[PDB]
Amino acid sequence: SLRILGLDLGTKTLGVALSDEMGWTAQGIETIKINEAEGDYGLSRLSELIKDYTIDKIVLGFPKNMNGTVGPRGEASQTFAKVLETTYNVPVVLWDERLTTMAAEKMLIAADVSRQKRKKVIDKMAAVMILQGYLDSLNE
Amino acid sequence: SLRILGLDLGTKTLGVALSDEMGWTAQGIETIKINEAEGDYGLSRLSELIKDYTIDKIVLGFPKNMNGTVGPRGEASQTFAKVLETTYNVPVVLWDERLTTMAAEKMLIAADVSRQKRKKVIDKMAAVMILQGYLDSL
Repeated sequence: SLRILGLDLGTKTLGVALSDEMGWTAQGIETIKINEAEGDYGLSRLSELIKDYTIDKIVLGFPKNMNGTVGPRGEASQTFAKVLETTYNVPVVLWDERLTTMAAEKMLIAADVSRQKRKKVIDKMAAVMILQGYLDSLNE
Repeated sequence: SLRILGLDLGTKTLGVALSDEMGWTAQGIETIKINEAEGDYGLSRLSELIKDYTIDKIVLGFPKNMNGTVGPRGEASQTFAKVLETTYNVPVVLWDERLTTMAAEKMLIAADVSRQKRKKVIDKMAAVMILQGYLDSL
């Protein structure tokens, strides 16, 4: 079926999430290890990851601007959105509505998660959160 | 400074959240043990908890309606909103937007939190997600 891909671009990791068949929940697929310094954006693995699915849209975590101004991570993300769009010929949506990193931290502390596990999980789950927030917005 | 109260009415608990001094983020205060079968909605305890603050709006969790129809919980909250509003002379918002319940569940499952603890934490945070839902709407 058609699925929406969710992505989180980092310096060292590309987070990958996929919508379920009903477009209700976001599933984690993988955290692609990548790196800008060599120009590694994780494109080859992404392509393999999605050849079995049919993706009609890509949602990409996009850092908030500083009141109209784009920062360097946002600049790399916008360039990556162009890359994505022109590589897969699907609409690419910049998105930031999700359970926030600070809400996650608070609730993780409330669950008694140790400081190092909190960091790992918050880093691991950014693409799932971005995609779930998008899907939750769409389902409204 | 004026604050916005967030509420989660249950059958035996009343979840209480309070906005920051700044109007941007919701904070958890307590989960009031009440007893709706006895007409104990925790009004007293509530009032005591908010006598130092000056509230100008209350955000109360409301169940979405199924094609304009709501269950026993919705009847209880809809009514509860009228009581709060006329009791405190502050506008009461009925919030029926979905919360980040499933996102929280997923993040807690990734952190290896057990089923019993996830349930407790998510129940604990209802008031805060409701209030947060609203603050972000403004």
